[PDB]
Amino acid sequence: AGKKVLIVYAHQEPKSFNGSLKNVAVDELSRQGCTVTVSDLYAMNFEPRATDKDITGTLSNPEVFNYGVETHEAYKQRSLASDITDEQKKVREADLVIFQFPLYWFSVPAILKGWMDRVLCQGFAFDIPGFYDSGLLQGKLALLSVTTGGTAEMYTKTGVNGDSRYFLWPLQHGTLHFCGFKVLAPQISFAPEIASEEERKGMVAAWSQRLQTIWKEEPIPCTAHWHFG
Amino acid sequence: AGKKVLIVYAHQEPKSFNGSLKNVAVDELSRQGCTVTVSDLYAMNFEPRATDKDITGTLSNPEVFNYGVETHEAYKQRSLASDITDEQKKVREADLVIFQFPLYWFSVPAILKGWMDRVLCQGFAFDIPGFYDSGLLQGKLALLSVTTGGTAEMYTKTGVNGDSRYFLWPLQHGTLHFCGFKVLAPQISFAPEIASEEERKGMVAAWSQRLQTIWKEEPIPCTAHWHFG
Ligand SMILES: Cc1cc2nc3c(=O)[nH]c(=O)nc-3n(C[C@H](O)[C@H](O)[C@H](O)COP(=O)(O)OP(=O)(O)OC[C@H]3O[C@@H](n4cnc5c(N)ncnc54)[C@H](O)[C@@H]3O)c2cc1C
Ligand SMILES: Cc1cc2nc3c(=O)[nH]c(=O)nc-3n(C[C@H](O)[C@H](O)[C@H](O)COP(=O)(O)OP(=O)(O)OC[C@H]3O[C@@H](n4cnc5c(N)ncnc54)[C@H](O)[C@@H]3O)c2cc1C
Ligand SMILES: Cc1ccc(-c2cn3cccc(C)c3n2)cc1S(=O)(=O)N1CCNCC1
Ligand SMILES: Cc1ccc(-c2cn3cccc(C)c3n2)cc1S(=O)(=O)N1CCNCC1
Ligand SMILES: [Zn+2]
Ligand SMILES: [Zn+2]
Repeated sequence: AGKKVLIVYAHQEPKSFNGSLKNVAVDELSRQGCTVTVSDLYAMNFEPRATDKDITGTLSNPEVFNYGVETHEAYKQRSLASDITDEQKKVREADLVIFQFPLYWFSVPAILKGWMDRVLCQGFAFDIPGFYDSGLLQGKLALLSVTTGGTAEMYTKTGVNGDSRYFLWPLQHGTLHFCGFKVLAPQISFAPEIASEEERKGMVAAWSQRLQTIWKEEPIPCTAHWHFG
Repeated sequence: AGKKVLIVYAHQEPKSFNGSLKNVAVDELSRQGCTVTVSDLYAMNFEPRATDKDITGTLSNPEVFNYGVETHEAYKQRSLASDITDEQKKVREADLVIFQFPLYWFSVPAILKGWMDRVLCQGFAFDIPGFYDSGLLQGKLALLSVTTGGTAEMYTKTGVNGDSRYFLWPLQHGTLHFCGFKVLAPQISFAPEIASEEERKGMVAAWSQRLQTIWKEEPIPCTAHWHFG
């Protein structure tokens, strides 16, 4: 009954592997009757930089600019830039937020980092107190769907890149858990560039098939032991 | 001596703690006779988005855009955007790259993430087979000088945030080591916002004193065991 999904999507090319993973999610969730929204960050020319442009209205201290203080105040005063509040609107309504992106330097692309920096402000995504399990986005699900250049075998404890879960720590725990999300297990599509046509189609099909039962899943325990132990 | 240092600086406020840490490195390295350059990312309005605007002229394949391929070919063909090539010139000349930034979501601010995404391109910072110990920036040193909101206690293995080394893994290993940097021990100034006047000046003094002997330091073993063991 009216599950709402937000897909935050960070890829330049609609014919890319990320584009196909994004479209398959839109197709499959919509076929299920879910309500679906996509934030196509590149197509929006989404602003990634945390600057004083993000507050309209009088600054709590215009001689020494403190981004975290001013955007907290602006959030309560409703003087944040509208591109920020447009994203907060999509997030607040969502029951599940999916992040769809290629791994860039063991992390999200900078345009998606900027979305996190600027949308998840204090007052909206967390408060003091009110973080981790008491984060303000508690009750919501989050899911990282990431594609990588390296193979699965390279992302093992003994491979050169370390285990794949090591690079999920800042995103799943430092960010989503901190904000109160429960985190579903990541969807990692390893190395589509060198995968064969069969394997690429398989990776695409596993994502589609997993989405059919997405609402029946349990979140991971987002702990240091899950990531490192 | 005749050593060259590049500081890549990502803070909006000159009077900030990050700003003082940057000014102290300029003063201290300049006093020692070193050659100093600063990339003030916010002052430059540095572009964080990886887009087809990063290639000048016309594209290898304009109908399907692949950022990694196109920037690789653009670097070899000397047709990257000039803001990227300006930064690569400073890096190529530098014997040490210091990054000075507040921790944002267990990572770098998006404007600094964009620097990494766009400047450290294939053929410049790494290639096949040159990566990790044989990355193209071998011979150079790199150093993360990061400030946090959370205290040192919180960033322990059993505290709420986990070991601070957990979030250094994407930056130190996945990025800097991958490109061939030897990584100096991070400089972490924990929680200057809640620290007293005395501890804040002690944190600034530790940094200023460390810069007296920066060229004597041996790099860390940038391994998974250093980060998680
Ligand atoms: C700045 C930067 C930093 C990076 N850092 C890292 C890093 O730290 N670690 C790492 O591992 N990698 C890294 N990479 C590599 C990056 O993660 C991969 O290149 C990216 O994940 C690949 O997915 P894609 O959608 O871009 O590729 P695409 O090239 O778009 O997809 C690959 C092949 O996809 C086929 N495809 C598309 N749709 C379908 C379909 N429906 N069915 C079958 N085939 C299809 C494409 O047409 C093509 O055949 C980095 C890349 C860049 C640019
Ligand atoms: C978007 C966002 C995401 C964040 N994510 C995280 C996170 O994941 N984890 C985390 O721990 N924190 C996080 N933070 C908090 C952030 O890391 C800290 O607020 C930042 O590191 C503080 O350093 P600063 O330079 O901004 O502080 P400032 O406020 O500039 O410095 C603090 C106090 O510094 C005094 N000061 C300046 N110079 C001197 C001097 N020379 N001598 C003595 N005192 C001086 C200032 O005037 C002031 O009194 C986040 C913040 C934001 C905005
Ligand atoms: C471990 C790792 C880290 C970074 C990147 C990386 C960074 N990039 C920046 C711009 C463009 C590209 C294509 C890019 N790839 C790749 C791997 S990787 O796992 O895919 N790596 C394994 C060894 N051979 C090279 C490929
Ligand atoms: C672990 C963690 C993660 C994120 C942030 C964080 C995100 N932010 C977004 C906008 C503005 C601010 C000031 C901000 N802080 C802080 C901590 S933290 O370590 O500083 N944490 C310690 C316990 N009290 C709460 C703060
Ligand atoms: Zn967690
Ligand atoms: Zn390493």
